[PDB]
Amino acid sequence: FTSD
Amino acid sequence: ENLGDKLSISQVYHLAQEYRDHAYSIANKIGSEEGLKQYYGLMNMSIQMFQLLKTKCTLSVLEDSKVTFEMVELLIQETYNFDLAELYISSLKERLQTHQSDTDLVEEIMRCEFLLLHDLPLMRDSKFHYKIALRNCNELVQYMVNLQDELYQNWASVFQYVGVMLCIKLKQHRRVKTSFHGLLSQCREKSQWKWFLNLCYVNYLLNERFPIPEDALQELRSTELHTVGPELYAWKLALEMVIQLCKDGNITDHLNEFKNFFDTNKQSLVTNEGKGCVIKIMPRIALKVELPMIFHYKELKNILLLLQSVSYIVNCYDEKGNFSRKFLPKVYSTTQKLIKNIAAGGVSMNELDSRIQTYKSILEFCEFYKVWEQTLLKGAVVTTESPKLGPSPGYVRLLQAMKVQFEGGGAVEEYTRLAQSGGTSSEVKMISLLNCYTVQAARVSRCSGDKQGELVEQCNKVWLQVEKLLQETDLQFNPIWECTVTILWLFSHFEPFSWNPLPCSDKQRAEYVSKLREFYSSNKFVAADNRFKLKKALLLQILVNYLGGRMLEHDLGEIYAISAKCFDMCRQQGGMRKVQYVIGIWHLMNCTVAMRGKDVALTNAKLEALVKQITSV
Amino acid sequence: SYPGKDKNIPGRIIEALEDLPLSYLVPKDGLAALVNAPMRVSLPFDKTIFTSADDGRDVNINVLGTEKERLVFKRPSNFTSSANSNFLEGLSPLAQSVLSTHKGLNDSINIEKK
Repeated sequence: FTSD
Repeated sequence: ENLGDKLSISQVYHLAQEYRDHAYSIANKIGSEEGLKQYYGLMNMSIQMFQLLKTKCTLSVLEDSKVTFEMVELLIQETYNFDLAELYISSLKERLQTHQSDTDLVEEIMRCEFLLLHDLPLMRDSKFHYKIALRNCNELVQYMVNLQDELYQNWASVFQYVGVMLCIKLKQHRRVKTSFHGLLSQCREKSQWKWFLNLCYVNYLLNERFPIPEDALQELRSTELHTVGPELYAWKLALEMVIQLCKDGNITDHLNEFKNFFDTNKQSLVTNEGKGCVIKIMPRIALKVELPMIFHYKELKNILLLLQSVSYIVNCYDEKGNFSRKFLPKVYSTTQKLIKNIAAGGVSMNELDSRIQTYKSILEFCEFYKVWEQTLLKGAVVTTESPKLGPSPGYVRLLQAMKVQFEGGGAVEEYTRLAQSGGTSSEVKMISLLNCYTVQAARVSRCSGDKQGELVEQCNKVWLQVEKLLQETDLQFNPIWECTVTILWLFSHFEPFSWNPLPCSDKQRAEYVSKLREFYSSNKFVAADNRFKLKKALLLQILVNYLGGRMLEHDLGEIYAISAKCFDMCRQQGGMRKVQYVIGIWHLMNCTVAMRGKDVALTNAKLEALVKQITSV
Repeated sequence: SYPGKDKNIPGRIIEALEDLPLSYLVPKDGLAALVNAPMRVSLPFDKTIFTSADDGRDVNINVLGTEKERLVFKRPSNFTSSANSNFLEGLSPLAQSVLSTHKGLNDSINIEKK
C-alpha cells in the first residue's frame, strides 16, 4: 500500500 | 533596427498570445501584493491587444471568432466584467448568424451559446442569471430537436446537459432528477457519452445524499474501461468507493479493484497528466472534461486514502483505527505537499487558486476527523482553536452542540436549531434529531409528570422529523442507521429501558422486535456475511447486545456470557461509565440468578468503583 | 440491592445516554462533493489563424487612451507560492518593450466579490  | 509600433497583424496577435502564456507560467509563483500586479499586468496587455485587433483591424469571420474567443476566455477567467464578455459573445454570435447560410458556422455558433448558457453563468454564480440562462438554454434545446440532422441531435444532448447543470445550481432538485433521466434515456446505450452523463447523475445524488435509483446503479456498475478510458473510469471507481463509505459497507473489494486499475493505468494518469479527458460525441462535437482530484495519479491517491481513513474512524479502539490515527495525518502532509509544490500551467492563476482552495478544504476535513476520532475514543469534544467554518455546514455547531450534550446540558436547543436551518446536510440534520430524541426520551423516563406533559409532546415531533429525513435520503439503506433507529424505539417503548415508556400498539412492537432479531442474530458475539452486519462500533455493538441479549436470550449460561462481555467492553472508549453501570446491574442479576458466587462479588466491587467515579468531584 | 442504588445515578439504559451523543454516527457530508469538485467542462476551439504570412495588413499598437469598459481583476484567495526562500525574464524583446512603453496602463485594479 501507500505509493509515491 | 526593428519596429515597435507598425507591426504585422500576426505579430500583434502573437503578442497577445505571449503576454497571456507568460502569465500562465508565473501563475504558481505569485507570492506578494506586487507579483499580483505583474501577473495581472501581463493579462491587462493581452486583453487590450485582442481589443485592438477587433477595432483597429478588418478581421474575417474566422479571425473575429478565434480572436473574440481567446479574449473572452480571459475576460471570464481573470476579471469580473461578465456583462462585457457577454457583449462580445453576443455580437460575435449575431455576426456569425448573418454569414451563417453562405458559410459553415455551426461550431462557432454552438460554442457561442455554450459560453452564454454554460461558461458565463457559472462564473457569474448569480441566481438571477442562472434563472435566465435556463430560460434560454431550454428555448435552444426545445428548438434544436426539431432538426433531424444527426448533428443537431447531438448538440441538443450537449445543451440538455447544460440545461441540467444549471438546475443543479438553481437547486430545483426535481427538475434535475427528471431531466437526467430523460437525457440518459435518449443516449445511445454503452456509449462514452451516456456513461459520462451517468457518472454525473450518481455523483449528483451523492452530493445531496439522495437515494440512487437502480437503473443508474447498474449503469454505473456496467461502465466499461475501454469505452470510457482511464480518466472517466477512475471516476467510476471513486463513486463506488463513496457509495460503500456512505452505507458504511465494506471497502476491501473496492480498494482492490482500484489496485487492479492502478497496476495497469498509473502512467495514463502521470504521462497524460494535464491533457484531460475529451469526449468525442461526433465529428466536430468534442467536449473536454477536467476532474483534477480524480484524474491525476498523485491527486487521486490522496483523496482515495482520506476515504479509506473515514471508513475506519468508527473502529478507533485498537486495530483498524490504528490505520486511521496513522493515515489521516499523511493525508494532511500529502495534501500539504500538493499545495507547496503546485505547478503552472498553462492555466489561469485563478485555476490554480481554486485547486488550492479544494486542497485547503481537504486539510480541514482532516482537522475535523481527528477531533471526531478524539471524541469517539475519549467521550468529549476537544473543541480547540476556532478560526474554521467546518468543512461543511455547521459541523462546528454540531461539534459544539455535542460538547453541550456531553456536559449533561441537554442541548435540545442546539440540536433543534441545527436541524431547523436549511443550510445543513440531511445527514447532520438526522444526527441532530436522533441525539434530540435520545435526550427527550431520556427525560420522559427520568422526569416527573409535571414536566412530562410538555416532554411527551416533544418526543413525538422529533421522532417524525427522523421518520422523514430518513425516508427521503440514502441513509435508510445504511445498516448502522436503521439499527440505531431500532435500538432507540425499543429503548423508549419498552420497560425496563424507560421508566415511562411511550404508548404504542401491539403491531408496532411486533414490527420493531422482529427487526432487532435480524440485527441481533447477525451481530451478536457469534459472528455471517450479509446486509445486516455492522462495523465494530463500540457503543453500537454494546447496546445491540444489551438490548438483544435481554429480549431474545433465554438460556442462562448464554445470558451470562453476553452480559459478562458487554460489561467489559464499556472500558474501550471514554465517556461510557453511566452505560457501563446500567450494564453492571444487569450482569449482577445474571450472576446472582446463576449463583456464580465470586462473580456476584467482583461485579459488586467493579460497580462500587464506577459509582465512586460517576459521582466524583 | 446493588451499589449506589440510593445515589442519583441512571438506572435504565435510556438514561445513561442523556449525556452520551451517538458519536458512532460519523457524518460523510461533503465527501462526494470533494470528488466532483472543482470540475471543468470545456469546449476546445483548435483552429489556427495568421499562419498565412501572405498578410499585408499591419497595425499600429499605441493603445492606452484613445461603448464602454473598465476591467476589474479578481483578487485571488491564495498566493500561489510561500514567501520563505522579478518575472519578466523570458519575455521576447519586442514584448518587453511594449510593456515598458505602456507602463502607464499598468495601473489596473484588483478587487473581489462574485
